[PDB]
Amino acid sequence: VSPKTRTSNLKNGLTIASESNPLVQTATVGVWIDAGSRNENAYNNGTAHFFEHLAFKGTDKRSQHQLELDIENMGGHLNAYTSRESTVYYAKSFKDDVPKSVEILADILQHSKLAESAIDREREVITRELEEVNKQYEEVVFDHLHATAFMNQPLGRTILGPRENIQTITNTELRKFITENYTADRMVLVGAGAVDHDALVELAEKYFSHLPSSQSPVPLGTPIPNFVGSEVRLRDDTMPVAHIAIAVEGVSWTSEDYYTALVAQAIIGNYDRAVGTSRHQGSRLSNIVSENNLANSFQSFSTSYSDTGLWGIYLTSENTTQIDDLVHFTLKEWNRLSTSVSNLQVERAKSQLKAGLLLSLDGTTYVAEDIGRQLTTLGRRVTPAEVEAKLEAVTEHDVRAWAQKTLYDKDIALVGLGPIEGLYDYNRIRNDMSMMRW
Amino acid sequence: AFLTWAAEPEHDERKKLGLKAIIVISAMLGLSVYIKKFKWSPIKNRKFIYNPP
Repeated sequence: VSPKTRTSNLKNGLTIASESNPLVQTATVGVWIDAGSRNENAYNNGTAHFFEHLAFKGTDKRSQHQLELDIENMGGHLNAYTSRESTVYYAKSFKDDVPKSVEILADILQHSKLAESAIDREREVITRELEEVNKQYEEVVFDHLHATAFMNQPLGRTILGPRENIQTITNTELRKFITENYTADRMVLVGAGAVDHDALVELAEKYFSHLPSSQSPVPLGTPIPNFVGSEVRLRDDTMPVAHIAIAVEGVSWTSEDYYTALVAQAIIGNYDRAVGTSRHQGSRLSNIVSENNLANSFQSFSTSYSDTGLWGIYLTSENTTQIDDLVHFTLKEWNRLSTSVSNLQVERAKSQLKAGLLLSLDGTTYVAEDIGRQLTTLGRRVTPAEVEAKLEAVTEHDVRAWAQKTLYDKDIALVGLGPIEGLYDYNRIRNDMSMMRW
Repeated sequence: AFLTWAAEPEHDERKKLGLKAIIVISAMLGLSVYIKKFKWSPIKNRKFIYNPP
């Protein structure tokens, strides 16, 4: 039984949330923000990611060099990432270096210079990032997947933004973005590891008290996406491995079917030929794929956003003449979530998930990430007892009913990259979303 | 008229069955056009972006 997550607020509406672990000597403090690329329009798309670069380029007090030195002297590191719906800035340090790290984070968020000289310098760095993501195939596949599934909608945009915007982002629009979005009612100060809650609340009162509040404070994790069944093919015969993602519209964080979608995802599960145990996994798709050498790997996913999600699978394969079999067998396993699953698969997946949801949190950064994610998506940290009860509530009838309305005979978004000549056209893929025998 | 009947006594039945066939076949022709267009639309609508390597 893990220690209780303590939660306090300031007057501006900044949440402070902490989970102490007296067995570790490091601490992760940081700021989770309920804001990301999805808050940009088409003209300033790329701003949030641009800011993340400039946040480390110097503040009104410390210059770029002083900032570098200050963190080096702390002993730990700082890290940041911007996603579609969430931005994070955190600092891992020693137990007693926590007040320094809170002070540095408060500085780079509130008091960053955003000097025209630095904007102009990063404008080239970010331009080079556009031509080097090209190598991270999983990311290429998932960014095309969002672009097509949410065609011409904010969730469909990339985080980097178009080349055109990178050349035209000004310090004005950067400042406007962080003034509109980085407000106290959208922010959570999180501490995990060797942190005292009462100490962290004091540090928040010292550094984050002059944060603007938004005019209309909605609750944390408050959002209309119209999924497009569609396909992107990026054939490249010179690549040896095909990367394929298939997804349907999934569930939001606060859906009533959130746990049902996780259980369904665990029934298919993951596979990787490089792991020794993977040939012995219980999943039917795992057995088909391993016995027939259809794939190097597959990874089921159920990605959630505030108002939508994507549920699907990501496959990698060198077997270029049997891509058709791989896709066929995968979608016939999805069909069985509608037609065939019983208490056998459901109770096995529940067993595996009851542990999996706890196992994931195995270090201070994972704990901080869990507190921050849950506070910015649900407005509260959900206790493991509540999670165990929501999983236990999932029956085989729930899984069948969910799959029948979410998967069965539904449109998919499909992305293929690499030697995908053997991937059939959209209709033949989408025809495997149902079974004529049922 | 009588001799015409003697040569082709199936005449009346044949033309009524032909009316039924014409109607059914025409409806099936119309539906087959809808279905062909429906199934072909992903191919007809396909778009390309080429970036020369």
